[PDB]
Amino acid sequence: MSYNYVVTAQKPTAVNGCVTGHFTSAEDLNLLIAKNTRLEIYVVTAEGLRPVKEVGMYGKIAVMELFRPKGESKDLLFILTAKYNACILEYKQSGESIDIITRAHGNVQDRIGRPSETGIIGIIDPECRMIGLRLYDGLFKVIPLDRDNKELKAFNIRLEELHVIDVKFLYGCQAPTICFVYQDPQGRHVKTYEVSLREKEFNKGPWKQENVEAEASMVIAVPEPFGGAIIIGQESITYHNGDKYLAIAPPIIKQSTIVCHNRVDPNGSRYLLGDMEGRLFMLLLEKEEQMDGTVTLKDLRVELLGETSIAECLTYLDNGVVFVGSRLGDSQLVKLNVDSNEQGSYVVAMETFTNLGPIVDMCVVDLERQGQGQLVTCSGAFKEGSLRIIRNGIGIHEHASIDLPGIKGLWPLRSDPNRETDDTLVLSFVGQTRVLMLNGEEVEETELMGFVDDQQTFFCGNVAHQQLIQITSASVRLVSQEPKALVSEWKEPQAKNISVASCNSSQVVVAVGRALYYLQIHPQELRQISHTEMEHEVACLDITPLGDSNGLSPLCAIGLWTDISARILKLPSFELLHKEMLGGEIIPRSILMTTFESSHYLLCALGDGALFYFGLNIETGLLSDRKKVTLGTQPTVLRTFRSLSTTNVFACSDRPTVIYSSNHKLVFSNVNLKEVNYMCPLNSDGYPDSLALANNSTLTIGTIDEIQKLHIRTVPLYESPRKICYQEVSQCFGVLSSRIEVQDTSGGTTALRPSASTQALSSSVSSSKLFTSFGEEVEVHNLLIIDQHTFEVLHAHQFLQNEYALSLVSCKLGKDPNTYFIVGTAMVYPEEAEPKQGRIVVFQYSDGKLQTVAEKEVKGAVYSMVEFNGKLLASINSTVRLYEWTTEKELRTECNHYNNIMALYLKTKGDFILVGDLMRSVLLLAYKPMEGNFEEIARDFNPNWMSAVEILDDDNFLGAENAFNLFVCQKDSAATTDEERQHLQEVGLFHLGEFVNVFCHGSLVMQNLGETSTPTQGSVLFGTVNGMIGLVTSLSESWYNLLLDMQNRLNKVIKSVGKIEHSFWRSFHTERKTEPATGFIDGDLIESFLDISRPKMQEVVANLQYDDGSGMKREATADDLIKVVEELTRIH
Amino acid sequence: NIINFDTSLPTSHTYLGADMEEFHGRTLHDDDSCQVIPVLPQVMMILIPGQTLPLQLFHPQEVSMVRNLIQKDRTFAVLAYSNVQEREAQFGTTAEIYAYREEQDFGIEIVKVKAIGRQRFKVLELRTQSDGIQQAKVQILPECVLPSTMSAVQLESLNKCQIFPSKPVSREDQCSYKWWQKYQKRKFHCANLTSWPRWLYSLYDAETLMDRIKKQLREWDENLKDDSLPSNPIDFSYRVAACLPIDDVLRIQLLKIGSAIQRLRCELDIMNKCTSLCCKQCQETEITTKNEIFSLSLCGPMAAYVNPHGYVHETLTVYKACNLNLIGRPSTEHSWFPGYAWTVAQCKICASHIGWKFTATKKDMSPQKFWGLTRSALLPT
Amino acid sequence: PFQCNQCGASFTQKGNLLRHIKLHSG
Ligand SMILES: N#Cc1ccc(N2CCN(Cc3ccc(COc4cccc5c4CN([C@H]4CCC(=O)NC4=O)C5=O)cc3)CC2)c(F)c1
Ligand SMILES: [Zn+2]
Ligand SMILES: [Zn+2]
Repeated sequence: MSYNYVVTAQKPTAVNGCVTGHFTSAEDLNLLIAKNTRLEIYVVTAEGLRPVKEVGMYGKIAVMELFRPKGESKDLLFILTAKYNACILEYKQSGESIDIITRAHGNVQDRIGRPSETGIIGIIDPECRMIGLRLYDGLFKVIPLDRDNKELKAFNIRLEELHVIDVKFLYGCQAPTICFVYQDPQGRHVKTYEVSLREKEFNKGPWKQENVEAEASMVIAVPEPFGGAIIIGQESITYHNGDKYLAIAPPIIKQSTIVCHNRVDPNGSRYLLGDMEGRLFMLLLEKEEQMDGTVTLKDLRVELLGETSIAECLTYLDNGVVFVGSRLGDSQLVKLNVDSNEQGSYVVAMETFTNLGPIVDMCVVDLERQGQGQLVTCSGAFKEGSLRIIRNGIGIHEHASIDLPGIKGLWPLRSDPNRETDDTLVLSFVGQTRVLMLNGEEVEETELMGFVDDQQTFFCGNVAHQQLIQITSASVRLVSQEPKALVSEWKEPQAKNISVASCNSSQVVVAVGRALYYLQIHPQELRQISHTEMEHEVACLDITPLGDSNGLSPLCAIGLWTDISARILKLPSFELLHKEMLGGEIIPRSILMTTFESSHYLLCALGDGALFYFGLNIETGLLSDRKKVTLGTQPTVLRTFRSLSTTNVFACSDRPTVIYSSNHKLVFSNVNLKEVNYMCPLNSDGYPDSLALANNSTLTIGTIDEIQKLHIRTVPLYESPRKICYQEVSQCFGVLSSRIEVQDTSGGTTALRPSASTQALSSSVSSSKLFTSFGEEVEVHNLLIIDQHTFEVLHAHQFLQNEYALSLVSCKLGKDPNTYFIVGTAMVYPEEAEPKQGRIVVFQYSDGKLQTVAEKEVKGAVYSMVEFNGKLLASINSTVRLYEWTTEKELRTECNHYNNIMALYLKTKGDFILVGDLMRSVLLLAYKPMEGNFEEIARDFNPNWMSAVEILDDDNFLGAENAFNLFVCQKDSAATTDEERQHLQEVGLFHLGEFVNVFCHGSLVMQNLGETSTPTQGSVLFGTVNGMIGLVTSLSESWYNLLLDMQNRLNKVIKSVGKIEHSFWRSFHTERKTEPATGFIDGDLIESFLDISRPKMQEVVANLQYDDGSGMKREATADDLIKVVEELTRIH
Repeated sequence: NIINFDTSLPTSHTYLGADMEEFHGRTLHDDDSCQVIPVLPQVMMILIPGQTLPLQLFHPQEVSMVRNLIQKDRTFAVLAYSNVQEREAQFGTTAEIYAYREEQDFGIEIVKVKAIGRQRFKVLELRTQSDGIQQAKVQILPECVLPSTMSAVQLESLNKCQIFPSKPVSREDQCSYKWWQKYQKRKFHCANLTSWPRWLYSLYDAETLMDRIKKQLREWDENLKDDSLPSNPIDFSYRVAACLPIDDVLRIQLLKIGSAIQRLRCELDIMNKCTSLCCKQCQETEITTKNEIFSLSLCGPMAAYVNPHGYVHETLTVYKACNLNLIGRPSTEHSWFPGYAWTVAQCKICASHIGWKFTATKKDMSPQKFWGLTRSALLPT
Repeated sequence: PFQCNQCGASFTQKGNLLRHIKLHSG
C-alpha cells in the first residue's frame, strides 16, 4: 500500500578495490576499479587513464582479483558479491560492441554459519589451481579451478584456528601453500598449510609456526627468487622463509599502522605501503646474497615517499605512476619521480577523481535559480573532509537583457572586415530584419545597407571574399562589407518565394517552392552550378561541409514536408545516395549533421519536439542508428556552438538541451532556463565567449557553464564535517565539524594541520561555567558559518572542551522574527559511559558576527532537534521534550514524554511526530494542541539496526535498516479495532545495497506546476556512505502495478553481468532471514528499458494492458512505453 | 563481610533430598511455530529461561499429568500472571524436567520435580481439558541475535585491525579504563562514516554492556571473576534478569523483549534507576536498600525454593534488614540453607509475611546475620 | 501440629493460626 519508486541520481564514487593486468587485451595494461555495484575498466596510456567500459552488477563487489590460468590469452576476473555471489568474467569485444561474458557463476554461501568478524578474504593461487575463500569462522572454502567447474562448486576445509587475521598464497611452492597469521590466547603466530585437492584436507606446511609480533596484521607474499612471506605489523616488518628469518623495526612506521600494500616489481624487489593517515612508504629488498646461482634476501630498508589521500587501496601503474584509490576522500594518480624531491616528497599528483563519500548530512537549497534546488553535502573525513555542491544541467550566466517582442530569428554578423569580433546581431522578425548594433552594452539598431529592412530574413552569414550573404525572404540578395553595396542579387526568375535557406561558407543551396537551386558564392557574383525539383515540399535543408576542406559539401540531405523522409544527395547533383524516412506525420523542424570529436552524425528534429540521432559517413551514404528522444515539447532549432574545442549542439526548445559526447557516445544535458526558442553563438568584443539566446519573450546574452550533466564543486575544509543547515535570511550555511588535536608535552593540544576551523575570518570560543597522556588525540568540535557565494568560512565558533556537538537546526521560534542557529550538544567523558548533562545553545548570525542569545542546560544528550510549529522539539536522552520560546529570549519547557527508547530520530508532519532509535523501534506521537500533551498513536518494535528515517506522508514512514535495506511502515487509522490502531503495518521492503546516512525532502529538477503535474507525488533524496545520491517518490496503485509488470518482464530480457537474478538481489537481506522486496519499483531497471534495442523492446511488452483511462490495448505499443519511461527519467 | 560457605548447596536444592533421578537435558523446539503444551495450575511465578524451579506436587491429577509428561516431551508451560487474576495470561515460558522423584510418602504420590526454563512463548488460546490440566495453544518465540553495529559500514582494508589481543589480567585498575578505551577507539573506528559518534555505538555494544553489568554486580557483591557468568549475551542477560529484585510486571517486560542487547540495556537501566524497595499492603517501607544486596549462592541474590506444602517462594538474600519483628523459635527443620536455622519474619507494620530471619548452627559462618525476603510483597520505588 | 502453610508460622493454639490465615487472605 506504499507504492514507492526509488532511483539513483548519482552513482557511487568511493573506491573499495583496484587491480591491474591484461584484461581487455594481452598488450594493454588495464586498471580495474570497483566502486560498489559498479566495475570500471580503464587502459593505462602514457597520458593517463583512458576509460573503456562502465558496467554495474547486481551486488556489492567484495573480492576482485585478476588471474590468468594456463591456456588463456588474457587475464580473467573473479568477483565475489557481499551476498556471496561468485562469478568469473571475461572481457570480450567484437568490432565496436563490448560484452563482459560470464564464464562461471554460482553462490558459495552456506546453509548455516556465523560470518567471520575479520570479513571476507579472497585469495588466488599463483599457479591458478584454486581460489581460497574465508567466509566463516573456522572454515576455509576452496574453489577448484577447472574447465568443468562452471557452477563454481566449492568444498569446506576445517580450520582448527578460529581467529585468522590474514591469509595469502605463497610463491614458488610445489603444492598450493597458504601462510596465514592467526590469534591464540598465547598470542599471535604465523602458520602455513599445504592445501590439497585430491585429499580435500590440509597437510604439513613448508616451515614451522613462528611466534610473531603481538599486533602483526597483514601478510604479503614475495615472488621468486626470494620466496617466503613478509609479515607487517604495527611496530616491526619481518621476513620469514623458514630457515631464513630477518626482522627490522623502522621508526617511521610507528606513527600509524599500515593497512594496504602493492607490488611494484614483478620480481618483488620493491613494495609500496600506505597507512591510515595517508602517507606512502617504500619497502626495499636487497638481493645481494648469491651462493650457487640462487639469490636470497639480505636487507629490508624502508623509505618514506610522501603524502597522498587516505588510501583504501594502492596499485602501481606502469612508468612511475601510482593510482591511490580512496574510500573516504578523492582518488588520485601520483608520480614517483626519483630525482625531484621538491621538499622531501617523492609524490607529485597527476589527476584527482571526484569522490562524494561519505555523505553525513545534506540540505537542498535554491542557491542560484529560484525553483530549482541544489544539493550541498557533508563529504569526507579527516584531512579529506569538504563540502560538495551538486546542481543538474549546465546553467546560463546572463550578462545582458533586451526586449524582443517575439523575434523570429537571430543570426551573427560582423560589419567590420578583419576585426575578429562580432559587432551586430542580425535579428529577423516575422516581417522585418533589424540588425541591432551594440559595440558594448548599447541598445542601438544600425541598419545594414545590403539587408532589406522590411523582410523576414532567413539567413545572414559572412561569406568569403569580403562579402556578406543574406538570403532574405524575397530573394538571395548578397551584400559587401566595405562598400556596403549589393554586389549580387539572385531574384527568383519565376517570381517565387524563398521557403528554405541553407547556405555554407562558399555554397548556397536554397529551395523555392518544390524546386531547389544550388548557387555558388562566386567572387562578387551569384553563379549556380545545378538545379533540381523535389517531389514533396522541402520542409528543411541541411547542406553543410564536413571536416576538412570546408569549401564544398559532399552531401546535402533535405526534409520533405509531405513525405517526412531524409535522403542524402550531393551538392552538385540531386541523386539520393541513401534514403531514410524516420518519423512521420509532423514535418521535420530542422535537419543538421554533427561531427562531435571525429564522429560524423546527422540529427533530425521533427516538429513534435523529438530528436532522432543518426550517424553519417564522410565518403558516401550514412547509417541509420534509429533512436528518438523527446528533447522538449515544441519544435526546436538546432545550431552549433563550439565553446568547448568541440562541435556541440544547442537544441533550443520548450526544454533546452545540449547534445554532447563524453567519450564516443552522444548524451543529453539540460539548460537551466525557462524556455529558449532561438539561439546563436556570439564572440562579441564587449561580450566575449557568449551565446545569444533569444527566447519567445526577450533576448539575452550568457555563457555556458560546462558540458557535463552534473556539476560537482568541492569546498575543502581539511576536517570532518558533521551536520549542515541553511539560513536564507543570512545567506550562509551552518556546519558542525571536528578536527583532531593531539595532546603535546606542554599541557595543551596541538593541531595536525591548518583547517577551515583554524583558518577562518573571525572566531569565538564557548565561554560558560554551567558545570590525558602525551600523544593522545582528542576531537575539538566547532560551528562554522560558510558563505553561500564564495564558500569561504566566515566564522569558526569553538565549543567547550570535551563537548560533542550532536545536532544543529536553523529555524525561528514563537513571535520572534529573527532566525537562529540552535545546537544541542553532549558533555562526554571517557570515565563515564552514558552522558549525564548536555547543552542546548542558541546562536544568531548578524553583522558578520556570531552571538549567543540563550543557552539552556539539560540533563542528558540532545541527540536530535526539530522545529514544531514555531516551537522547539528536542530529544533529551530517552525523552522527547517540547520547548516554548518566550519574549524573554529563553526557552521554557512546555511538554514532556517519557519513553523507554532513545529518541535518536525526530520528525514532524503537521501534528505528527516520528520517534526512532538505533534499534529500529519506530514510535509515532501526536500533539494535541487543545490539551498540550503528546499521545502515542501507534508503535512498531522490531530488533534491527536503523540508519535513518523519513516521513513520506502523514500515513507513510520510510527508513533504512541493517544490511543496506529499506522499509516502509504505514498506519491505518480507519481500522475499527483498537489493538491494531496502535500497530504499524510494514508495507514495503527493498535491498538498496548502500548504507543511508540522511534523508532529505526535495528534488534537483526545476519545479513547475505543469498542469498535469507528474504521476509521482513528493520527493525524497538520500545520501549514502559510498557517495551516491538516490531519490524515492510515491506512486499510484495503477502505475505501481504497471511498473511491477514491466520490471518482471525486463528481468526475463536483461542479462546481468555475473548472471545474478534481479529478484534475489533486491530481496530484503538480513543475517538471520530474507524476504522478497515489495512496494518498491527499481528505478534503475526501468530506466534501462530505453537502452535496449528495438527487438528486445518489442519482446518486453506483449500483454501489459497499459491503458487505464478506458480501453485495454493489448498491444500497448512500445513507443507508448517510451513516453511513460521518459517522464520517469525526467524527475531526477 | 565474607563467610566460609560453599555457595553450591542453595543451588543444589539439598533440602528436598539426595536420591534424585538425574535427567540429562535433550529438549528443544523448531523456533517460531505453533505448539500445544500442558500447564500445571496453582503456580504464581514469572519464570525466565535458565532459572531453576523447585516444585512440589500434591493433587493426583497433577501427578498424572507430570507422569504423562515424563513419558512424553517432558516440558510443561509456566503461565504469566498479570495484575488481573483468572488466568489473564498472554506470555509464558517452557520448563524442562531434569529432576523427577515420586515417593507416595503417606500413600499419596507427591511427585517432587525440579525444572528450569528453556524457551519463551505467547499463549494464543487457553483450552481447558475436562481432566483438570489445561493444554494451551503455544506460539514459540524466537530469540533474536544481532551483529555488531559496525559490520555494515566497516572499511574492508582495516578489517585486520579488528582482532584485539586478549584482555590483560582481570579486575585491575587501568587494565580496564585504558584497554576498554583503546577497544572503543579501534572497534568503532568506522563511526566516522556514519552520523553518530563512537560512544553512542558503544552504548549498544554487547560486550561493553556486559562489562558495565559485571561492574555493577561486583558493586553489589564480590563475584569470583567469571563466577559462572556466561560469555554469551543471551545467557548473561537471562541470568541478570533472573537475579534482579523486580516485580512481576518488570519481569514480564524483560521476558517479552526479544533481543539480548535491549534486555541488557533495560536491566542496566533498572538497576541504575531503582534504589528503594517496599512491601505490598504497606507501600510505605524501604527495608533492604540496594547497597547491601548480598549473594550467598551460585545463582545470585534471588532464587526459587519451595516449602513442604507445595508453596513456592522466591527469596532475596540480603546482609541486613531492619523494620521487622520475629515470631517462632529458630527452627532447623526444612531450611533451604543446610548450615542455617530459619525463623518466621513478620512485617513490623502490615504484619504481612515478608522475610525469614536466620541464625547460627556452626562456627565458620555468620551468626544471626542473614535475611531472606520474598517477592510475595516486595516492589521497587 | 498447628502450623501455617502460606507462611510457615508455627502456633500452639488455633486462634492466632486462623488470624494468620485470614490475614494472608485478601
Ligand atoms: N494430601 C496430602 C498430604 C500428604 C502429606 C503431607 N505432608 C505432611 C508432612 N509433611 C512433613 C513436614 C511438615 C512440616 C515441616 C516444617 O517445615 C515447614 C512447614 C510448613 C511451612 C514451611 C516449612 C518450612 N518453611 C520454609 C521456611 C524458610 C526456609 O528456608 N525454608 C522453608 O521451607 C515453610 O514455609 C517439614 C516437613 C510433608 C508431607 C501433607 F501436607 C498433605
Ligand atoms: Zn509491610
Ligand atoms: Zn502464613
